[PDB]
Amino acid sequence: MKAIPPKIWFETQLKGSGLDKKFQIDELIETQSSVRVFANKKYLPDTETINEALTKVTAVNVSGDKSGYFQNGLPFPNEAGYFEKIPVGHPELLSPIERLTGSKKIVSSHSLVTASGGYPLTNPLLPYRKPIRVSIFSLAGPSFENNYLHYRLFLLDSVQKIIDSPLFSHLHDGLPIQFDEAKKELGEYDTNKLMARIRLGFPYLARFSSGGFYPSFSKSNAIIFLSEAYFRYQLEDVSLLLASVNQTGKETGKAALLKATAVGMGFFAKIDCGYDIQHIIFPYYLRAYKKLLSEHKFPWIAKIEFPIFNEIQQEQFDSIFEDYDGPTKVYRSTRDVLEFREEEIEKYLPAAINPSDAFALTGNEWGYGSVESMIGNNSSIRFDQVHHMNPLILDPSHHVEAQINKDHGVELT
Amino acid sequence: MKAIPPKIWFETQLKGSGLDKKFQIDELIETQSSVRVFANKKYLPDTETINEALTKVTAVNVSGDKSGYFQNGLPFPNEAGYFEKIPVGHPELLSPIERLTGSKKIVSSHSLVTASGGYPLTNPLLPYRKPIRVSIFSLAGPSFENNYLHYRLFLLDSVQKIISPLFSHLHDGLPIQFDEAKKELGEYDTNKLMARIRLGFPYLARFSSGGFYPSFSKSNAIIFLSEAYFRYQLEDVSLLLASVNQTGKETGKAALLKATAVGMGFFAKIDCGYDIQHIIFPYYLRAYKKLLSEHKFPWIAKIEFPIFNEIQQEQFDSIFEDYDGPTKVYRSTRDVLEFREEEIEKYLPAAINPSDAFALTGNEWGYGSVESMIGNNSSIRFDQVHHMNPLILDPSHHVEAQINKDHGVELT
Amino acid sequence: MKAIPPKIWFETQLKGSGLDKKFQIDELIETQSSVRVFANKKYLPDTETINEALTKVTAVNVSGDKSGYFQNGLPFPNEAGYFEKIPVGHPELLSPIERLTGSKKIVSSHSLVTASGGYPLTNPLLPYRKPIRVSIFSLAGPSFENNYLHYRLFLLDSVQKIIDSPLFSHLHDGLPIQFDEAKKELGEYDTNKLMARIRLGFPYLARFSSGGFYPSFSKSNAIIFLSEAYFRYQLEDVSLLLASVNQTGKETGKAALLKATAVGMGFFAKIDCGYDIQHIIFPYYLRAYKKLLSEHKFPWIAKIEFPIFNEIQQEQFDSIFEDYDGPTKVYRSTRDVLEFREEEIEKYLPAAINPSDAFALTGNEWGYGSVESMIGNNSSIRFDQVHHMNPLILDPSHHVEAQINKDHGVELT
Amino acid sequence: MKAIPPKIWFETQLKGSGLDKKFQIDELIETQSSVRVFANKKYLPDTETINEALTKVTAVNVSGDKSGYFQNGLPFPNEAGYFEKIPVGHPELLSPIERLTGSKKIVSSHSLVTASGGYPLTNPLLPYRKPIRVSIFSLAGPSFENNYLHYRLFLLDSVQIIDSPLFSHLHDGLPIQFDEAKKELGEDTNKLMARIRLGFPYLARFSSGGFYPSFSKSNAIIFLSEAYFRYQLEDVSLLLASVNQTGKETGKAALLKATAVGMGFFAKIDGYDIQHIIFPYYLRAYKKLLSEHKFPWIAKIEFPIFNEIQQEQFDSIFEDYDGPTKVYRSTRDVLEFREEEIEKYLPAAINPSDAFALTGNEWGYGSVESMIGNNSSIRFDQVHHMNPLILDPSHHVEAQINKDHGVELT
Ligand SMILES: Nc1ncnc2c1ncn2[C@@H]1O[C@H](COP(=O)(O)OP(=O)(O)OC[C@H]2O[C@H](O)[C@H](O)[C@@H]2O)[C@@H](O)[C@H]1O
Ligand SMILES: Nc1ncnc2c1ncn2[C@@H]1O[C@H](COP(=O)(O)OP(=O)(O)OC[C@H]2O[C@H](O)[C@H](O)[C@@H]2O)[C@@H](O)[C@H]1O
Ligand SMILES: Nc1ncnc2c1ncn2[C@@H]1O[C@H](COP(=O)(O)OP(=O)(O)OC[C@H]2O[C@H](O)[C@H](O)[C@@H]2O)[C@@H](O)[C@H]1O
Ligand SMILES: Nc1ncnc2c1ncn2[C@@H]1O[C@H](COP(=O)(O)OP(=O)(O)OC[C@H]2O[C@H](O)[C@H](O)[C@@H]2O)[C@@H](O)[C@H]1O
Repeated sequence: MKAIPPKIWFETQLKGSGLDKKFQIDELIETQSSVRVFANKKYLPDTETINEALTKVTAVNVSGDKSGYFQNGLPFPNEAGYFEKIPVGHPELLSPIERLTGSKKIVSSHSLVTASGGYPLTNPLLPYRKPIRVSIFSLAGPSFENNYLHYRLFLLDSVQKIIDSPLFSHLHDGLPIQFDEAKKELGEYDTNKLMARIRLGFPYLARFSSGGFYPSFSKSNAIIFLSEAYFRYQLEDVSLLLASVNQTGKETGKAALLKATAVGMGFFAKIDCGYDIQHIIFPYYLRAYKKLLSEHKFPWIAKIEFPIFNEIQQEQFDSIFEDYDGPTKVYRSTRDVLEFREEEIEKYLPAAINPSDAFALTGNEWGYGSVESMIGNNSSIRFDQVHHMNPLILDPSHHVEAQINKDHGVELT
Repeated sequence: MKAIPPKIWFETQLKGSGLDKKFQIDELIETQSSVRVFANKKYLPDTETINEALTKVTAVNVSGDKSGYFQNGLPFPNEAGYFEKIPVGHPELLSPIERLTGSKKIVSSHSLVTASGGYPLTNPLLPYRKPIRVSIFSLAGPSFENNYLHYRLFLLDSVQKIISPLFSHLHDGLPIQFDEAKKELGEYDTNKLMARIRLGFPYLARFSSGGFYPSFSKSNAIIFLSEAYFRYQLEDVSLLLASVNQTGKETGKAALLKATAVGMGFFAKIDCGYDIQHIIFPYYLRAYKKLLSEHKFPWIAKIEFPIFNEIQQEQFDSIFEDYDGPTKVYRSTRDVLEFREEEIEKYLPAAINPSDAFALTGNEWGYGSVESMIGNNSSIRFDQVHHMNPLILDPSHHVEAQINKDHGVELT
Repeated sequence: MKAIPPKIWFETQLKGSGLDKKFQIDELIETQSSVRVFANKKYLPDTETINEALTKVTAVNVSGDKSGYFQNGLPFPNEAGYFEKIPVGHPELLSPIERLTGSKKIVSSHSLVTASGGYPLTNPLLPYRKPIRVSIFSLAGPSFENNYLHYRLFLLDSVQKIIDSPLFSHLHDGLPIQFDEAKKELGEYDTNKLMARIRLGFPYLARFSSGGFYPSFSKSNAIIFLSEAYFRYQLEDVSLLLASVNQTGKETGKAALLKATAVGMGFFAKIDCGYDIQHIIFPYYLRAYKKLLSEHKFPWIAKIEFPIFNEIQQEQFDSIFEDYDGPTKVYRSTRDVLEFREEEIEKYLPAAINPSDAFALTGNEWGYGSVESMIGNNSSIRFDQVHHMNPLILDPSHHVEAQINKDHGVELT
Repeated sequence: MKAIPPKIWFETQLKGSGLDKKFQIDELIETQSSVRVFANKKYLPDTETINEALTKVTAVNVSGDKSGYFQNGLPFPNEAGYFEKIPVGHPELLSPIERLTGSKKIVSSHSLVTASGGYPLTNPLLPYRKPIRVSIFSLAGPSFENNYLHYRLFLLDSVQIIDSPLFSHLHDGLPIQFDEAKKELGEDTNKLMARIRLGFPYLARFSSGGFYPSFSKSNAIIFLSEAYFRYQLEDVSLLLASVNQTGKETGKAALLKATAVGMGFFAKIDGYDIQHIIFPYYLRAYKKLLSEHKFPWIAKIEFPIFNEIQQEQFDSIFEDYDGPTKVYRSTRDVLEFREEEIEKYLPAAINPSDAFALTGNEWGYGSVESMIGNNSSIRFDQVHHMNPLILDPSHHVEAQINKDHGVELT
């Protein structure tokens, strides 16, 4: 009912959750000073815009903005379209286009981890005898939960007949961006090299011009996924990721063991929060690693472990990486994000992706309702990567600036 | 080819399935504690037998035992009669007779439902905006898919001339031998107790070599003991109605019951390609009409029969044109798990899961049948499978049902 | 389009068909003197009614009065319902009720037969080297081809809810005659010991209130067949036939080999000329023989051969006659009506049923369109059993008066 | 028990059926003389080979050679593999491969029809007031009912490469080995092949020989979709040419009922319906051929379609279409026509037939062919026992199908 000051609302959640009893004063000083923000320069060109991306967010945000809390603790309004109508320059909240461009960053900390597991219902909470430290790289992947985030970059349909987003125009260079021309180019096929109709198994995913989605056995209204443009987006994300992991291992003097969590393959892969696109987009996530790991050494990333639990995903992995030559070892597992053996921790920098949200504080929801929230409950990440608790995330000396060349080489600061 | 511990195998299927994506641990605690097992005392007379019926099954069972997986993940053997030969008291698997007596239970749970549709290829899968709750009653009807389950109670032929003593009450003055059945019929095909199976004008016939074929001759044509089947259906449906009614009373709301055509699909095909649903459906329907005409179910407001087949549609209309009773009866072409927000507010949503007495609830993991569609659109694999919900094995979650001579059902 | 005198028209068809070239003058006088009319006196009480039955008929009549010719050569009118409206006492034509009472007679002759076969498309014309003589008994069975002949005696439906035929009320004594009540007595089941819903294999045969027939999966609207009434009808026809065949053997000094053709089981078993109920009535045909042959003596009937070509019929025969203990030998064959071999002709009186029409001249159609027309082409039956050619059929000394007691014993004149 | 001379056996079945009751000797002389055999010369190049395709068959064949009767009335032998081992040249029966090449013919006849409906139990048997005449074109589609007919031309699995060499043009430019084809798809469909989707599960076959649903891509079979398309283009262009020719000789344009040949019993592997996979290539063969050639004696083509997926695929594939022959779908039984249509048009219909049974096949009402066999005079017109004219070269039409898919006739 009444709005609370945001720091005080956040610390009220730390007390209620019990997380303010897990970590000692001196431990939080260590993990908090290790915070880094790797910002893609093309999208986050200076200290003001980075710090706007980190602060002009809600506190809890799920179901594609349909429910959650503002930083002052008041609930989202019941009026749909509230967040899609936010203009650039709003004083408190990122606009849609600023949520896309502000997604081109990675926040890392060498955080304390007291437990692993707990999120998927069948994955028990397993406490560590004593806390370990993992470098956690928070990466907010493409979201398809609503119609006005990355839906606007990678889908052609009867309501969104053209792609319009000049800031991401490089993603569509030489690629079709109009719905009708795309249907003719495909002909009587579902796929070509640059694009593919979406199948949910056998039926098509279609959208009425009215606006609502529906499965159909007809090609006519079947939405088309701009797969090569999505692949170009992933190459920007994974490029930044591997560069900032490699750099973290270098500064530590230990090669990384990286848990390549399936960013964006869960909640973010559900168009309208109900049509699972994961089997379509996941191969391009995997091919973005394969391309980068075959063209660069990453001498301080020793091995990349892909936690993969679904049989189709597993065989997509085995198929994409049958070829894989590169020096970094790549392999899949059914092990939890935050589970490491004591032997690997002595040998490698333990590192893991937090599949995050560019419009919520790090940790997002306070239950075990997602991977990020699980991590937010098993680690010090809400102290280390939330500006209310760690002002250093706002300090420019904790920002690394990233320039992604055309070969996808990354130069850091 | 290495065995996995059954709970761990199940959890692995759950984890990879992704069906639980919208389930909250707070809700699963609720749904799982709602689980009940209504066991016909005549066939399932103690905790041990009920719990054996719940657990000594396969994980997945395709095509009436033709293939699948055991709970340890290992495939079915490539050898015929393997399941037919299982004796009572086998350490892991129910025997054929135990599969018959073990379908005299009903497993229910007020499960979460996240989508409806999906099973028949033509039936679009449709996500709910917000997960709803439906009390889902799992009932494995008679199976004719192979010839060593319910085929042995309701059909006479030249391979099984007469061929079960715990079901002897199902044949009162009903003949027992194939040759005697042919004589009592004479030149006709039907009396008040049995009937040959018309596929149209030809009959269904069995070579003494096994294997079925159409025939205009009456000498190999099989004979269906329709009265024993009707009595069996009265035992299922009265247990069903009593379970639904008692469930309504406990939540203090009358039920909207989806009366799924249990046993009218995969379970109604003999030898791959001989559908007999047009002959058995009326006795399924008349079971309801008798019980609804002789009893008040004050906590069942209405029973909607989803019916997609013209013959079934006409058989329903003709059977219930008499119908007067208080609980309303009608038919639709609506998906079993599709309910309107208005009906959820007014009624306990209820639906039958047409299940399998030899597989874990949900059975197959695709969308290849009504049960597995339900197993993917709901939390039923968390609520009605002992690996995830040990409450189902707990005698405080069992209701013992005694079905009397007037078919009244006394509960616990 | 101009009327011809009936005897002249009949002779034009005899010449047109080649029938006038087949028999010698003196042979035809012998065959013509043998004509007999066995008339059930309960229905045909005097010479005048018997002669009206024989003469007040069409020339050819098929499809339940839809097609054919009058005896003056004109085509039937287009008025649907013309024959249904014919009153008792019309100058030239039997009324529907007189057509029922009129089929309680049998017209026989010891006729010449020049060939067997020719009718069913699979049954080849087989000439005899020399013409033989067969005693041919013309018997018009129940017809269901339209709604206003025997349909009025044995069927209950939504438009014909009660059977109102006082002349046939002994057939229905103590039996149900009202549709609604009958559905109630049948109840859940399809078959009484007195009635049965009609099934065309799996579906029901039903009739709308608006008059039309249709197959249905519902038992509401399903027409009900009064099987016990029809059985009592068959006992009248069959005891008149055996009595008259028996008497014919007696006057010949030889015992009959009777070809018991399946009268009423072809064209006449098709309700509306489209819905075959042959499989329902045939058992009552066979049971009439089995009853009568078991309870009465026929010392001039050596054996009875049932030509039966349909597999169900065959199995109905075998099942109905397994129990048969009576003195006269009964069996089935697939041999043509008129086909006898030399030794049978010498040992026995060859006898055969002509399944006739009570409202056409004997022979009926002139092609090979039916059992009757086949006989009509292979034999002298059109010279012998048609009054234009043989006025003796009109002479009361050629009429035999048959009385049928309660026991179904028959006294003749 | 004891063999019967085949002509005698067939007449026995006919006489007991009752189906000829409204047929007149005079009419049968006409229907029988209308018989024609349109043979693709590429597969049936002479009178001898055509007459062998017509006569060296079983009488009735149930469930893909599982049960039936030979033309002498004896049952099938209780020996699995009997029919797969029939050799080329056997004295009485076609080998599997001759069963494939023997499918490339169409037997037509302007037959009497006394009723429509009956086959699907749900479909009412409705007698015509008077018998009509319908030019019925018997065409046997690909059979996938067992593994040794057309399964060998179009599927790849773990239990075998395609082996059949007179159908090599169907594969000219397409791959021929299961393992290597698994690697092309990599991560399920390309321009020439596709895995079979039952939904999210694939259809798999393990080496033991059975079929089973699977989420794994390792025993999942694979469909030479482009090979099948080229096969359908041979069938449909023969079908359209012969229908067009029959119109031209009657002086009437055809109303063709384009029955969903091969999409029912013939689409079931092992109960594993693949109809949703193959039906679009059947439809696309009509669309291609009708857009690129003229059939001045085909007025319109009514596709009877009863399944929601088929209907949506039809609407989608023919949305584009603007050829001059009208195309539309219906839910009307094959043999059901209106008075006005019979008068205006040449009624015409595909009988989805069997290449290894006498036309009509089973004698119940358990399929479209056997429904047609009971509702028409097709058993008198298109079976050599009753109509020796079907064996006469003057009733055979030689079809030559060029590479543009135009068809020259005789
Ligand atoms: N314990 C686990 N260990 C490793 N991987 C896992 C685990 N559990 C699930 N996964 C895999 O990790 C995949 C991704 O899990 P998701 O949490 O849905 O991430 P998103 O990027 O799609 O959605 C981001 C939003 O959800 C949150 O609210 C954020 O704050 C955002 O609002 C899962 O599908 C599994 O494949
Ligand atoms: N979406 C639907 N909603 C309601 N009813 C439906 C629906 N789809 C079909 N039906 C009707 O519901 C009827 C029954 O559907 P079936 O799945 O064959 O149930 P069974 O009792 O015969 O076989 C149970 C076995 O199959 C499974 O593997 C189980 O695990 C068992 O192994 C259908 O015929 C339709 O009339
Ligand atoms: N060659 C044969 N030999 C013996 N029986 C035969 C033969 N051919 C057929 N049948 C059997 O004989 C059965 C009856 O033959 P039907 O000709 O239909 O007589 P109806 O009594 O029903 O119709 C009488 C009307 O047809 C005429 O126009 C009359 O004049 C009437 O108008 C057939 O079904 C066969 O089982
Ligand atoms: N009344 C109908 N009218 C039009 N189409 C229909 C109708 N009924 C079903 N269909 C549609 O048309 C398809 C029915 O075709 P099918 O009879 O299964 O023929 P096949 O080519 O698959 O197999 C032929 C074999 O079965 C026989 O024994 C033959 O002798 C062969 O042995 C259905 O799938 C419907 O879409």
